[PDB]
Parts: sequence; structure tokens; C-alpha cells
Amino acid sequence: APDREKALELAMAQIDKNFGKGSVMRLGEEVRQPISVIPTGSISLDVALGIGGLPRGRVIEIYGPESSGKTTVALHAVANAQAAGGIAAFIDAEHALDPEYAKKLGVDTDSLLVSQPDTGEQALEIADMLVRSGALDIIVIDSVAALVPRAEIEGEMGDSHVGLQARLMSQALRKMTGALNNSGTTAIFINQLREKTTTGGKALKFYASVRLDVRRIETLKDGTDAVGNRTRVKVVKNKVSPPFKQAEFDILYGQGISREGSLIDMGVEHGFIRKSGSWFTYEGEQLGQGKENARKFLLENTDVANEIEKKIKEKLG
Repeated sequence: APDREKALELAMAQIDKNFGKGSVMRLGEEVRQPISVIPTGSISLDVALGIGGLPRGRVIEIYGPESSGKTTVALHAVANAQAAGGIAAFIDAEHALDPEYAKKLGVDTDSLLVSQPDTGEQALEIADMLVRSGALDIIVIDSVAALVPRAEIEGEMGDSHVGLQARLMSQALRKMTGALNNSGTTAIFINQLREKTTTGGKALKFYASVRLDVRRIETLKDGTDAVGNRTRVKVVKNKVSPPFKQAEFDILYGQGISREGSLIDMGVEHGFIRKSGSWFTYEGEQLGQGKENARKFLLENTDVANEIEKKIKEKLG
């Protein structure tokens, strides 16, 4: 009588109806659920996520060490959302944002709502109001660690020394998630780690539908000098697609996420662009000796790459 698979399936279906689509899914599984998505500004990371972009109306957390690429991803996300005619908001609490750069990554700063809150409670409450206004596509919160409660913000003693921030951060999501979902607004929560987990990244752990583990890995040199850095991201949690997938992408100094960078990288693996030792070629054409030269190569001949972006964008999504 037992048909393990017919047996398992039924159960699984229940698991999902009881806790939501994605409550449990086979890693090898492919997707059909399209959502509505904000492109991570990275073809790979997009493919990684399994829906090509950050899901909408979901709580997202991008964490990692200082200067690793988290923000840039955040920034691209925003920009795209705006390109699609979406409204955006930045709850700042670290005063770091370089509007100039954001502009360069496609951001329309001049239309970017920005708030620089007095307390974690305010930073969080101000975002919730903005969210349930239902007119925002994306909302970015800079520095979850800076979401220090107000009791601590105002000179207050060590009595009642507590993990108050976690509570603050937690209660804040129990109430916010709902709205976001209804408002179809995606909320990235840039959560940085430094030894200047604990403190608010503990509640976001269970309230996020996607958790990216941004991290740097190699300083692009090309010949013998600085041009950029290569980041790797490991979706550690994806509740709308099989989790644990990975992705890498270049970020030349000043520039954002290199389009051609991705092209050459992905192309190679998917095999459209072959690499004999030390050299790159595409259907007879010699892109160049050395990724960088290959980048320039593609950065110049727009038609090419444009077809390999195509050839690539074809085999998948």
C-alpha cells in the first residue's frame, strides 16, 4: 500500500498549506513560481535566487563584513525597482550612503525618500508607516546593528542591561512583515558584521524570506594593479526557491556590478565563451588574453556580449 513518493507528496502538500509555499522543497527542484521580482543587479545572483531577483513584498537580509558588496547589491536593487517605475526609501542610520555613486549605479537619488532616525524604534516605526502606505516597491535599511534602542541611545544606565535591541528588532518585524506582504514591498535589511550572532540579526533570521551572505573573495588584478574586487554571495536561505545556491560577480573600483564581468564568467561555465589556457574566445573571435582584456573587449563591442547575454538569458530565464 505504501508508495513512498505518493506517500511523501501528500504530506508535503500539507506542510505547505499549513506553513506556506516553500515550507519544504527538494533541492534539485526547478521553479514555476514567478512572483514579481527586483533584479539583484547580478545575472548570477539572480539565477542563484532561482527567480532572478529579490522576491517582492518580502523581508530580505543581506549580511557580511565591511566593504564586501552588500550595499552595492542593495543600491542596484533600489535603482532597478525605480527603473520599473517603483518608488524607493532608504532608512539611513549610519550616514555613509554616497548618493553620487548610487546615481552611477542607476539610482534616481532625486526621488529617493531618505530618513535618518533618532532611535531604532523610530527607524523601524518610520519604515512601517512608509510601508503600509503601499506606495513603495523597495525599502532599504542601512545597518541593522545601528538600530540601537532608544533607551540606549539616551544616556541610560546598565541596570536592565538587556538584549533589548533584539526585542525591538523582533517585535518590529512581527508587525511589519504583514504590511510588506500586503504592500508587495520588498525590504532589504543590510546587516553588517564587524567586531568593533547577537542584536537584531537574530529575529531577522526567522522573518526573512531570503538571506544573502555577501563576502569578498579576490582582489581583481588583471596584470599587476588594482581595478576591482570579486564578491561571492551564498543564498543561505531562500523560501521561494531551493536554498544554498551561490554566485560571484566583479565590482571594479567606482563601478557597480560589471555586466560583462558576469557575461564572461557565466558564459564560460555555460560554455558559450571558451577559455583555452590564458585566453578568451567566442565563436572564433578572440576576446582577449586575461579576463580584464576580455572585459574591455565586451565593454567595447556592444553587439557581441549583447548576443552572449542573449544566448545566456535564453538557456534559462
